Amino acid sequence: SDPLEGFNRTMFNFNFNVVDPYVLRPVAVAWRDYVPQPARNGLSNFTSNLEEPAVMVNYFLQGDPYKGMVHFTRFFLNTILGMGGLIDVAGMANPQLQRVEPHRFGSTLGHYGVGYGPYVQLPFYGSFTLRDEGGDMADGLYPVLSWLTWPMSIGKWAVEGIETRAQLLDSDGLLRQSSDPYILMREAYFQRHDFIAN
Amino acid sequence: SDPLEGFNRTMFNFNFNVVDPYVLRPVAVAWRDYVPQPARNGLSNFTSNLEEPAVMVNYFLQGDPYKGMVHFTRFFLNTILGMGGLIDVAGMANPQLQRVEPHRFGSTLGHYGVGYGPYVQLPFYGSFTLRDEGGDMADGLYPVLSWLTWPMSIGKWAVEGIETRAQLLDSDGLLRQSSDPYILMREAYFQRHDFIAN
Amino acid sequence: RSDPLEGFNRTMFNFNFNVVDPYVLRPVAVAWRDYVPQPARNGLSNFTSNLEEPAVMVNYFLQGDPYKGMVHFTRFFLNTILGMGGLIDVAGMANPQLQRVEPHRFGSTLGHYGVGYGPYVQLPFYGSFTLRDEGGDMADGLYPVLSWLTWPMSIGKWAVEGIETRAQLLDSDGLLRQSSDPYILMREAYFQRHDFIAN
Amino acid sequence: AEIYNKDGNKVDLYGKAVGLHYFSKGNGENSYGGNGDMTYARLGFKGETQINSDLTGYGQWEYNFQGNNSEGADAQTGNKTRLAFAGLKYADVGSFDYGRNYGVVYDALGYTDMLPEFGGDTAYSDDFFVGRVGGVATYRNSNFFGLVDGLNFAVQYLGKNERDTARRSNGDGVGGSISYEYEGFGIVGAYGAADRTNLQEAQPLGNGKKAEQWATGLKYDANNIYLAANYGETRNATPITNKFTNTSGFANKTQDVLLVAQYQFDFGLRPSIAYTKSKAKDVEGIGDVDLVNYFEVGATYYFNKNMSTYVDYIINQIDSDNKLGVGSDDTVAVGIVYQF
Amino acid sequence: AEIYNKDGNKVDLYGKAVGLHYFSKGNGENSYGGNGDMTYARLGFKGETQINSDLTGYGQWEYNFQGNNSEGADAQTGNKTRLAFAGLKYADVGSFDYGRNYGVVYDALGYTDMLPEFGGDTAYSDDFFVGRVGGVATYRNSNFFGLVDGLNFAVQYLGKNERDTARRSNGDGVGGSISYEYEGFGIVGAYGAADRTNLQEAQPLGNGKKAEQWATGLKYDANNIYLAANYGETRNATPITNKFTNTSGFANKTQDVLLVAQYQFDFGLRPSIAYTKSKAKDVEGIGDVDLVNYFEVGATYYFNKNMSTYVDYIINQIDSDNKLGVGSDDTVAVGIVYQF
Amino acid sequence: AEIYNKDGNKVDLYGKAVGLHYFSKGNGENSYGGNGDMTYARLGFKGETQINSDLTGYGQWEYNFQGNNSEGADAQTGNKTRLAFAGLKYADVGSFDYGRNYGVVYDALGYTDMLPEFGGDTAYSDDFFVGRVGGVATYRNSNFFGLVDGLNFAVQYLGKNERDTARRSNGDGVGGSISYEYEGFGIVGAYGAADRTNLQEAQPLGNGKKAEQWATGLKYDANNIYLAANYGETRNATPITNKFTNTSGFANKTQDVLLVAQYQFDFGLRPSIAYTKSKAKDVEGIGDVDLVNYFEVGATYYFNKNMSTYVDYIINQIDSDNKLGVGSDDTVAVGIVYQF
Ligand SMILES: N[C@H]1[C@H](OC[C@H]2O[C@H](OP(=O)(O)O)[C@H](N)[C@H](O)[C@@H]2O)O[C@H](CO[C@]2(C(=O)O)C[C@@H](O[C@]3(C(=O)O)C[C@@H](O)[C@@H](O)[C@@H]([C@H](O)CO)O3)[C@@H](O)[C@@H]([C@H](O)CO)O2)[C@@H](OP(=O)(O)O)[C@@H]1O
Ligand SMILES: CCCCCCCCOCCOCCOCCOCCO
Ligand SMILES: CCCCCCCCOCCOCCOCCOCCO
Ligand SMILES: [Ca+2]
Ligand SMILES: [Ca+2]
Ligand SMILES: [Ca+2]
Repeated sequence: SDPLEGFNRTMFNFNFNVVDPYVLRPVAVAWRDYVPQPARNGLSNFTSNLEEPAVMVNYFLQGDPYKGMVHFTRFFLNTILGMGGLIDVAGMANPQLQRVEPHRFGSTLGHYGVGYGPYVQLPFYGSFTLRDEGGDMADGLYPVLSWLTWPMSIGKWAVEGIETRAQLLDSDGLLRQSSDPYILMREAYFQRHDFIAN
Repeated sequence: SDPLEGFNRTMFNFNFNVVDPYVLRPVAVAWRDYVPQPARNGLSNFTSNLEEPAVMVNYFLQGDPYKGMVHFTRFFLNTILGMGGLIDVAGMANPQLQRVEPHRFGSTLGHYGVGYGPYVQLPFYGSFTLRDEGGDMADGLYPVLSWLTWPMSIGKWAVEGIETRAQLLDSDGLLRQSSDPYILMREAYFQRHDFIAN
Repeated sequence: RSDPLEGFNRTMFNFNFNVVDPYVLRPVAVAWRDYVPQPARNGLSNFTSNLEEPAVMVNYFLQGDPYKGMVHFTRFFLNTILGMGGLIDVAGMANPQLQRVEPHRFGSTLGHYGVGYGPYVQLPFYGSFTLRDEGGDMADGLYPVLSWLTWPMSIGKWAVEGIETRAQLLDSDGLLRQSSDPYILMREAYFQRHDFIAN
Repeated sequence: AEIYNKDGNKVDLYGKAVGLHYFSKGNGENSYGGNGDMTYARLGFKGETQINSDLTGYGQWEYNFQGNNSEGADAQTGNKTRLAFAGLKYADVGSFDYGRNYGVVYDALGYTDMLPEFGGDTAYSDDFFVGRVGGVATYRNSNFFGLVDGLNFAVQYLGKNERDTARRSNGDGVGGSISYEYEGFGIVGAYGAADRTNLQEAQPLGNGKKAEQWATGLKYDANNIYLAANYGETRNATPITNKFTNTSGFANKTQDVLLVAQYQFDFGLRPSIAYTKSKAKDVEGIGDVDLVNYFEVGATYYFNKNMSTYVDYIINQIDSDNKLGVGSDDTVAVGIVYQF
Repeated sequence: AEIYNKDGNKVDLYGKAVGLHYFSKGNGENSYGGNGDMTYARLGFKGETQINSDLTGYGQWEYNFQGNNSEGADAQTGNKTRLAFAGLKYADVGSFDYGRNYGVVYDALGYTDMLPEFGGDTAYSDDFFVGRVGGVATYRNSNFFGLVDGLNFAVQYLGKNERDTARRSNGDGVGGSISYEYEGFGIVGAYGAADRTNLQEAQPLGNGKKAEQWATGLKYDANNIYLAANYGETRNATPITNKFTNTSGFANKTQDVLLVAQYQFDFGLRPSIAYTKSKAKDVEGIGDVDLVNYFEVGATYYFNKNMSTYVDYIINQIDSDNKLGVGSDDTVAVGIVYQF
Repeated sequence: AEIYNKDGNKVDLYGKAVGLHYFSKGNGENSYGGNGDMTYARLGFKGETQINSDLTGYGQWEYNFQGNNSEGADAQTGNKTRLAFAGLKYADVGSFDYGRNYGVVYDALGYTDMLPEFGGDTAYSDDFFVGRVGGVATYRNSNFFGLVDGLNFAVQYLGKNERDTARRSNGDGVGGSISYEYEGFGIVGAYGAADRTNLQEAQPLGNGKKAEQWATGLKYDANNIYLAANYGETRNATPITNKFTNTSGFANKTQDVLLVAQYQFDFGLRPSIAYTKSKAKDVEGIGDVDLVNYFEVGATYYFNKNMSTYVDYIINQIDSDNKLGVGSDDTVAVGIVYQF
């Protein structure tokens, strides 16, 4: 149940349109255009490294130290050997060490069963819930994520986003060819964010 | 010719029948019972080592430098490498170096033809002749055997004796089932001490 | 071609061929092959041929085949340093393309740019001589190695090199006595070798 | 790497090239382990010749080349020979080897010497019986002459090395150790005592005729787990140094604890945590005083039997005002290790 | 010589024994290279472990034993560890190795470092980025992540080594190189910059906070011919020494040229000719001054891949009155070299 | 141990680990050979390349690591390079090798250098032509160019080493040796002479322009028996030292005798006996004086080609008041040796 749903639709029309066709989509063109693959997955190598301690922290917080100690190794091997996180040495090493989606403090809240309260949808941010977006901000209370300055964090948010936007530049049809484009967006946020807390 | 047979028999009756069954034989059981095997042959390893230089001396004195240099190697390897005599390395090394009976100055005396004088038979000692028992004590006039104290020597003598007695815990029948245990006894000393004299 | 001092050269060839060869050279060239051992003999011929090598290198460069010249440089390098001052032919035990050959000295370079021998002459005790080569060769005593030998040293080099070729030829004697004209055969063999060297 | 095996003689030639680097606050003068590049390399041979059915002959030599030096005046800094001995193994009645070899009390301290870069703080080199040492005859015997499986004993004589520095000297000494290992658990106990040289007597710190050190240990090595404890006492043996008066010598008594816990993951990472505290007693002019005190959290990652990479983080507890001047700062190390 | 290859790990153990001898005028104090016996030997291992399709691990250690020393007091003179590093080579995303290794500006200077005995005068050991040096992390990547064949880049961080001599010390630095090779030609460019240590500041010669070296090179290596030119400038890095005042330190600026032309004949001989001029600028109390200046003609003869022999003749152009005292006389070297 | 043999190059990498220990009265200061741990290890290669039918190329390097040092201040005491040379063997006309190698008058002294640990007293290292020495070009030839079997000569040039100590320095010298071996017998003769350096001229002991050493030797090596004699004289070469005045230098003349007799038993033991007397004549301010004088009895027992163990006992005849202070007490050694 979505209590603030009327606001979220007005801002989704803002995000899906006016701000997507006139700004985002041109930038996502020049990204896949002028940026080479070594740069992109090397940048995704380097941005994922910085969540590893927060993933390690929260896997311990959830109670599977095996998962957490794998991500300590990810960070360990990548930052030391693989060029400050740029090269994924903890991945070429063992099959069991491959990169996965982040489990941050939002998942730890959910693994202990916390309602999201309301779902909301903010201009320029997109999908947001009190529990996850925000509960995710809790990992800036301890190393790596606490080391980032306000200029640093907004760049990480922007470059990771451009990459996700450029990879999906052509699956647009699954959303253009659905009777209901918004509600699969709202439910695809709850698709991803509910498996992560399991 | 056994001139003191009347004394020597009176003393063999002394040894064979009062000091063997009531002292030695129980000691040799508790020896073979409670003392482990590595201990026992390690002690016979250690006491024969102390005669080895005296054997090497006398093989030279008799004119066999090969035997002497065989016995030098015995003492050398055993004391230096093989743990002060406890271990028989000059034996695990070459078959030509395996342990043999001691050749002391008693053997040298007879090897040039001297004679035992009379045979005698001492309580607690057993067989004794001037030439070998005693003539052997000349080898306590030069190193190794000169380094033993009178208590060391009576213990070496007693540790060796208890060991030879414990090996024979079942050959007793071979001596109870003979008409003259004494003449088998007296004849066994001249048996060994004349092979030793070659 | 034309032999202008032929009367002199023949008079001296009769000198060399019939009194200084049979009464001096030929006995000594015997005692050489008799009493000198083979390692000694080809060791000395190793060592005297060694000293011409830098001048051969100088002159192959002067003629324009740096490949040959560097081959003779190596001969000198490997032999002098490694192989014991020239006594041992290591630059030859090493590569076939490095084996000893006839010397090209300053007589050869002169001819390689085409200057006549002038007249042929035949000196007593020297034998064949032309201004261009015997003598024109002496210009290589104006610069390294050969410039280092004294008057006693160099005539000894000429003498040991000579006795060896004579002792190597101790049985080809018939091939020169049994020709109607030994002189024109020896003289034409001088222009034979010295013309091959200028190729 | 076994590079030779012909006619009953095998020659193992081994080595490693360890890229090491320490990080400490400042220039690391007051730190646990120092600051900067600590790269080194090792090279050794292990020899082994089958003489016949009973006798086997062995010999070992192991050396330490440093790679944090320049090629200049200091080129040999810290280059040293760690081991060099030869010996004989008799069928069942043990093994005897004389040379530069480990002291007998290392038989106990090895339990707690498992850390990626640090630890093993009480096993000082050239310090009688606890670390490597010269002129040591060692007799060892495993499984008690074939009679008791799991039971090993060792006994060793230490001949006097009268060197130039008292740090590196000893008189004549003797010592032994025993261990029983039974299904993954392990007990061990060792003791040595040795005459002190005249020059060790004349040191400002430490006073006494004989040095002695003993140590004990529990361990549990099984099912990818490692637990290990050591306790030990030394009299006049642990070398110490007063950084304030610039005197040195030996602590007159020390009481030492080491705990290790490491777990080996199947994917390659072997984290470890440890505790170490070496307390000195009755130090001249000081009294009780801490020589060592830390928690370590660290990890070795294993790529395979030839390559590894680790981080060793020391949380130092020695105080800012340690009266002996012991450094008080943290140190963290990172290593990459090729070995063959 | 690959002396082990078992379980995806090959261990090359290599070495050489070079019988060397220099010839220079007099006692050779005024020489380019000195006078007398120069015999030395080398010994090293290169390691290599196949972890899987992508990761391979390596390790190398190389030492230099001198044989022109006595067996007495001076035995270790000039003995040194030349290399000690470990690393990881990733499929296409490059290679990363930490230890004692070559500086990145050698990526250019090697081009003209081809002479039999001399040359490479600007590749000083323990001099920031132009030669071997302790504590360097090096990342290199060939054929640009598989995308551009012939194009290689490398980038390197220099950990500060604060040693006892200003000659051998450096602050923290970073640096890189790029090279393109296309059908026998080779162009290259390398540049490094680094903080100087405090002690390098207190030296009579040389003054400034940051030291930097850069060098470039054209080369043509094809058809048995070798041409190589290097040009390079250094600020605060080239060590110098005024033999008159017995002061030393660092040149304030240098401009470096190196030329090599060599040819390989099919019968075995490889002649070479070279020109080198390293001119120093802005020297205290001196001004401009030549550090290096020569024509070199030399030649190596190759018996096979295991035995060789060379002669290297330096025609020295340094003046009889080089204001810094650089020796001016000629030197020639002769070597025989067995290597395995 | 031949650890490589591929493409006409075989690489023998060998070494040993010798657990040694000496025994002498007191602290062994006044003794023949010392007291305490003497453990050492060696490590070397011999290389050998088949160039073709005639040419063989070789190179050898051999080092001595000590194991009786601590891992501290004295770690490299006594580490040295014993040999390092390269050379060429031509078909039938001999061998030429330049480097650090044995002097030519060792060709004679080798006859009597067979003892288990001692002996070989007159073959001083770094002493012109007897024992090892730096910067020597050596030509050797066996069986006289293939023409006379058993007859070998060698001739050697000594390149000048002007070092920091007079003891370890030499001028230029030439020297040669000849030996005939025929059916177990061996006759040998060696002689070399060389300029003394200016620094050797200035020593309180020893005076003269040129140094010369010669030695001759009889031997009989056949039937598990070894007999050997050496006689030799030196002028201005045998190093001496007066421990009373703390001066040093060279003996003006020495007259040297060396006799060896040993037998090898089929069961492994090789007992030996020796006698040595090096008498110095005309020592400055002293006169005649014995430098060496003893009978030796010893034994090596051979377990196989890889393990061995010996005892070497010196009966020292040097007097209590040997004016140079040469020590007079007896010394005995015990060794266990693994070699590969
Ligand atoms: N690459 C030129 C080099 O420059 C670099 C650094 O500039 C920046 O440092 P900043 O001062 O702004 O903090 C920046 N950090 C960057 O990372 C670079 O590392 O400079 C020289 C010449 O610069 C001079 C000048 O105008 O001549 C001289 C400098 O001084 C000298 C000196 O003795 O005073 C001489 C040099 O031999 C050397 O010792 C330098 C040391 O590096 C001192 O740090 O000092 C200095 O006064 C600078 C000022 O800092 C300018 O802001 O100016 C230049 O050489 P060129 O031959 O003259 O062209 C380099 O090309
Ligand atoms: C028969 C076919 C090949 C022709 C033989 C050529 C021989 C060239 O090599 C022989 C060189 O050996 C000479 C040895 O001389 C002694 C050198 O050493 C002397 C020591 O100073
Ligand atoms: C290869 C095994 C050898 C190991 C033996 C080491 C033994 C060290 O102890 C030395 C024994 O000598 C001690 C002498 O005590 C001092 C005597 O000083 C005066 C000498 O007369
Ligand atoms: Ca005390
Ligand atoms: Ca400057
Ligand atoms: Ca004199």
